[PDB]
Order: sequence, then C-alpha cells, then structure tokens
Amino acid sequence: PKDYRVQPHMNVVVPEGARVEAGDKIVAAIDPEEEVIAEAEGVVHLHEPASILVVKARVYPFEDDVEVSTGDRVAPGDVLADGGKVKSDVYGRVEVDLVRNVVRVVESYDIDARMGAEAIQQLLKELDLEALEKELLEEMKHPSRARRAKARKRLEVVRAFLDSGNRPEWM
Amino acid sequence: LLDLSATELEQVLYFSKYIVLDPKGAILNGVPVEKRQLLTDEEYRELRYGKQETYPLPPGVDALVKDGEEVVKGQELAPGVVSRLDGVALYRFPRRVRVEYV
Repeated sequence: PKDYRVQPHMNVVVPEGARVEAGDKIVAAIDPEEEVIAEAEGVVHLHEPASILVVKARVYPFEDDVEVSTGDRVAPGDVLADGGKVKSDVYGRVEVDLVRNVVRVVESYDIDARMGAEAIQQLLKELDLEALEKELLEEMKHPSRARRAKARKRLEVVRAFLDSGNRPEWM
Repeated sequence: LLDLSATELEQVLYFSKYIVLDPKGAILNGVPVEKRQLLTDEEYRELRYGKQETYPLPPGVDALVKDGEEVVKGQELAPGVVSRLDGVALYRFPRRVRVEYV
C-alpha cells in the first residue's frame, strides 16, 4: 500500500473503494505530466479530506438508466434510477451525481408555513365548527376525567360561535 | 378553540417569527408530521438544512469515516471535529491515498 502524497492542486477522479490496475490514472492532476499513474493492482482509498460534511440526503446508487432529473420532489417510492429497482424513501430535491454514479435526494417538502396573526387567522377560517362539535361530543362522554374536563370547556366555545352568526375568523 | 397550549404556544408564535405548522407536511425530525403542532423557527429552519453543514479539517488529521457514510448526531466525524447532526457523511478533497498496490 503506497500512499502517494497528492497535493491539493491536483484533481482526483476516484470514488472510495474503487478498482484500479497498473494502467488507470488515479490522481489525474489539473496539470498534465508527472500525474500519478496506476501503481500495480487493487482497490483505492482516500485519506484526510479538507472538509467532512454531512447531508440530509439518502444514498441510492445505480449502474444504468437515469430517468429522474435534478430538482424534483420524489415521493417515497417513485422510481429514481436503474429502471425500476431504485426508488426514493423521502421527498425533496434530487441531485443526480453521474461522477460517483449515484442519485441522492435531500429530505425536504412543500410544507405550508406562516408567522404572526395572519398565521392564526387562516387556521381559524379553516376550523370547521361542525366536525369538532361531534368529535368533542364524543370526547366529552367516552373518555374519562382526563379528557372530559378538556372537551367540557372546549365544546362550549364553538357551540357559542355557532349560535351567534359570527365565524371565529372575525377574532 | 384552536387547540394550542393555552399560553405558551400562543405567545411563542403570536408575536415572534415562529412558524406554525398549519396544512401539509409529511417529512419529519424523528416523529411524523405535526397536524397542529407549531415547532419554533429554530426547529423550522433546521428542517431544510437540518444536516447540511461543512466541517473543515486541519491538515494531517485523516478521518473516522470513509466518504459516503451514515453519521449520528454527535458522532465524531473526525479526530478533531464532532458533527452536530445525523444523516450521511461525504468527503471533500484528497490529500492521501493509502491502499494495497502489488
């Protein structure tokens, strides 16, 4: 195992645990000439990176077929690559990496999100006075003393807003 | 009416920039999406980039992880860096290539 000190001003197009025999350049420096050639046979490793960074993505390798492009929220199961053997497990942006031969996807979503009072107001409008009345009409009786006191004072409020002609959004 | 904590959760997002979790969501942070729970903006911002941090390394300080490799929140990525989030690990640039060559 000859280490060979690769200076940073030299590029390296080699994945970790790759396969190289005495004819395939490893550290292919930006600069030609003197650039290291394949030294004998065997695998290849990488030591002391300048930055070890983590990512909220998940790793999905592939050998062929790239149908999912870059930047699309792929639902947990939507086929990414390999024809139909590679699927996603979470939504979010897909960054295809032809260099390492692996398509990943960062965990993200189009979550609706607000702040302040405009945040609450919409959640008030969205509140269906009706369904809650039934839900609590059961949550009052069937549960014990724990949830009873809850639905107790709770149901009365909405009940009030109903027999009043004023939607809670006016609050 | 709007099933939130009678005081705390209210004041938390009423004046502050604390994102409410009204409609939508499925992605988590360890537990299924919150239907009405209103994670503070800290917990909000740490959902998109919630694993996307560069941890620089001093020269001559190898690693404890070989490229693409699942890390734990607080798992020592390197002999001088302790990561602050889970997910997978990645490399940057190569300064050493130690491996069997006949």
